[PDB]
Amino acid sequence: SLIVSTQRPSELSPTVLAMCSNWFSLRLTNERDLQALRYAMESGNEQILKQISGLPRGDAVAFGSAFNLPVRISINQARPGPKSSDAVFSEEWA
Amino acid sequence: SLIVSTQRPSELSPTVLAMCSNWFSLRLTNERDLQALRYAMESGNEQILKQISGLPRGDAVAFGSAFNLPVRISINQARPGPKSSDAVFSEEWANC
Repeated sequence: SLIVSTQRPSELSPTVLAMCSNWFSLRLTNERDLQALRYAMESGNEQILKQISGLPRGDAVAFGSAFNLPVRISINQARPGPKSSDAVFSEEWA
Repeated sequence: SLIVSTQRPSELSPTVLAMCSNWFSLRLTNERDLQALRYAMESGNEQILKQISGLPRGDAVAFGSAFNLPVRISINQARPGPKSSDAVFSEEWANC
């Protein structure tokens, strides 16, 4: 199998990009990215691709062989949540 | 008698499609896969391509020389059936 987590699908070949079973997707910003993914879409419709641009954090769109019809899911809370972050920079100058 | 096959007919000559009679197609969801089908056929019918994008499981659309007019077919199961299924991963991960 393959798992590609890209930043700019607008510069990807749709043929290689569109050979998976079921997908997940949070916010995707660039309009060209959405257009390329739309051209690289093999199981879905164009009505749900128009609301990926403004999905808030924690709200995902799922569609595939395990779902009868596409759904907009609000994923549950993070326990334990992410903790990794950069160091506080106030200490460096004093 | 030939069989030309293309699920992406945009990158092919419409003369391949306009000089042929019979076709078979189940549900197919893609907007750019119908340009050759849109152009090749002569004037007289264009509204019958909308429903090819919502056919339920087991339904198919067939049209060609063998049929007087396009018709929607519900195909019966073949007995004995094809292969059972692919691999099941429930048994492999039952080790937990």
